[PDB]
Amino acid sequence: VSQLVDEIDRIASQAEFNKMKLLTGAFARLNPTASMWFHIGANMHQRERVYIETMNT
Amino acid sequence: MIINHNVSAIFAHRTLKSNDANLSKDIEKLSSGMRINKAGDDASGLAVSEKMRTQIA
Amino acid sequence: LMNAYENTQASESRIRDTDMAEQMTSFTRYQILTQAATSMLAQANMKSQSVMR
Repeated sequence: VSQLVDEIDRIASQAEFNKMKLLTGAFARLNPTASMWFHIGANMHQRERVYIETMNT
Repeated sequence: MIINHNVSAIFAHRTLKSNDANLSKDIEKLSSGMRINKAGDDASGLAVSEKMRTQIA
Repeated sequence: LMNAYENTQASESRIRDTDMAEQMTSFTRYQILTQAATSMLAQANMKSQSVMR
């Protein structure tokens, strides 16, 4: 159990897509440090925000 | 009529030369199988593509 | 590691690998415009010989 709980933290620490941490709580809703928006249209305000929460121990 | 200069021929050559440049580009994509072969096609995308290749390997 | 390898490989393949079906679409379009332009360039050279009469 000691190792597996350590492994849970390891994934969240090192969950990167194009050199950006995904599962460390940065793109959450309550206390965010960055906002992830995908620009899915061909005009100005056509973008939708994605929330990803903290998933460590 | 003016026989000293052929304006239509100059227009004809101008568009024909441009198309061969786009014809040359498409053969590069088809032969190599890669959407981006030389820099400038997508400079922002090429950086992300090469970063992922580093992550992939 | 294998799971993350697959998803990272997918993203790079999307950006870097060409859509071979759509590339043949553009390859044919420009190839025809070359023959269309070439014929008109040959047409324009013959045009000037009219006023020699």
